[PDB]
Amino acid sequence: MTELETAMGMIIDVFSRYSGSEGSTQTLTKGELKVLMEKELPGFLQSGKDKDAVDKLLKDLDANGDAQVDFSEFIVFVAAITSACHKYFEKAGMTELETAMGMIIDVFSRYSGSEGSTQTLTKGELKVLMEKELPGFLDKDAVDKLLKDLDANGDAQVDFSEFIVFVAAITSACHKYFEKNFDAERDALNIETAIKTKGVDEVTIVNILTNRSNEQRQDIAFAYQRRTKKELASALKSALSGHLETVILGLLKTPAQYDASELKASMKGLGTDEDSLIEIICSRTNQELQEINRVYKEMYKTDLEKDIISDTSGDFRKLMVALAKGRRAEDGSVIDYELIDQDARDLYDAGVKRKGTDVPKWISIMTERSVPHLQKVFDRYKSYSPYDMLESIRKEVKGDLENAFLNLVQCIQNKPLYFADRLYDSMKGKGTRDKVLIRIMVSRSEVDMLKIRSEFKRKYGKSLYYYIQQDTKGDYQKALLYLCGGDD
Amino acid sequence: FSDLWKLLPSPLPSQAMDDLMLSPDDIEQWFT
Ligand SMILES: [Ca+2]
Ligand SMILES: [Ca+2]
Ligand SMILES: [Ca+2]
Ligand SMILES: [Ca+2]
Ligand SMILES: [Ca+2]
Ligand SMILES: [Ca+2]
Ligand SMILES: [Ca+2]
Ligand SMILES: [Ca+2]
Ligand SMILES: [Ca+2]
Repeated sequence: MTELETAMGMIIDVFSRYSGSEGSTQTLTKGELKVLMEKELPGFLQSGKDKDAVDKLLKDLDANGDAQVDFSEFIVFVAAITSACHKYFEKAGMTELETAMGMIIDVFSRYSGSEGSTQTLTKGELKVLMEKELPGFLDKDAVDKLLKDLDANGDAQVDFSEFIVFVAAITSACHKYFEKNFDAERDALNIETAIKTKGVDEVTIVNILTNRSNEQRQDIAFAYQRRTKKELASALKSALSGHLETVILGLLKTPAQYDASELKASMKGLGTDEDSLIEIICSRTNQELQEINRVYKEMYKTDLEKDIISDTSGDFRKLMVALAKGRRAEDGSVIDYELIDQDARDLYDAGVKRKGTDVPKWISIMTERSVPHLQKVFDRYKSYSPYDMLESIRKEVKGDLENAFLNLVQCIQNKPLYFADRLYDSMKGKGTRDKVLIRIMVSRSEVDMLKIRSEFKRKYGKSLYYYIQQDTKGDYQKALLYLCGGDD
Repeated sequence: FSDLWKLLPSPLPSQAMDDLMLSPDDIEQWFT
């Protein structure tokens, strides 16, 4: 590694070391920030002057207002300190973090030249610095574009402020690309402590439980039961309230248990919550649905299919039953062109081409064929029809059957975008559709949350993190934010 | 990092850094 590469890796490693001690590996908590400051920048925080120093520092660095310091905020802080130190050394004529900052300063000064009383890089100096310290980063004159991109004041040079801003940007890009020891007994002890603390320490409960995998939460529940002789979920049900309770109790169930309880809740009592039933049944895969069927009958002493049959009717019932069987053809990864064309033509003949609809044909095709096959089928279907599959569904059917078909085609085409749209709908208006938001954040945090976030940011222009921040507050908000995993 | 540069494709946080207003006076106070 080059000296500059080594310094960047050192800054990343410092952040990683301190961010992993509690909560998320992606941010620093206030306590983590105080520890980092004491060990890596001793004396900068003048604690002893005031014991509130870290609160002020956190407020100063917390650009997005979530009471944590992610890597973007941390790296802009490190760059500001390094630039100030460069100017201080200029005007005047060791921990790991301090070492990395000093290394960046030394690297700049080893390629820089005198200009006025400052040290700057011309284009050629910048060229050689890039080729020797960041090999592979650099068009015939890509160094000129790099110069113009960094030259903020437009004086045809790169001073240290512009350089350190560039270094911060590329270190941040490396960390985010990397984004894109566990012990159950210790977790259980700390959770019991947080539960028995007067008033309940919900912050610790969230910090731990929303930053473990489902399997690790099962381990923690077993360790808690063995330590306490009481069930973790009952203790937390007693200790918590409201939406935070909903979130935590959902996280404590296995994926299949959670989906099964949500389906039962969608059918238990008068009427039906068709939106929830449709979301779960159309979005879940073969393996997920088979596990749901087993666990559902375990938990409720009846078949999920029998509950669906009892709660629904007509073609909507037919579609839901067929989908809930969870025996769609698996991705064969061998393309059946003849069947793609025949399925497309059948879908057209059954719907837009004729008066009425051959709904059983639609159901057979869209529940039995594999997902890649059906993606190709929808593209081919367009060749026959002036309306794509979704608009065809809107023109052909209505009510719960139409809703089910629309959701199903969306999950076949782009399931992350489906969930991004559902989340946006759950938050966009007044109040929150907390049931939907919680169910999606809990059920997809470990599945495709990165892709959901990417589609959400692409379509709506701000992050899923941001919308959660605006719609929810308190420990509930912080739990949902940890389940999202990061801003953008 | 050599091969990672092709993998990435990243904005410049110049205003965020300026807003912190860290000056050599701060570093002087820190260095005692
Ligand atoms: Ca953390
Ligand atoms: Ca923050
Ligand atoms: Ca300049
Ligand atoms: Ca409390
Ligand atoms: Ca309660
Ligand atoms: Ca019912
Ligand atoms: Ca209903
Ligand atoms: Ca028709
Ligand atoms: Ca709202």
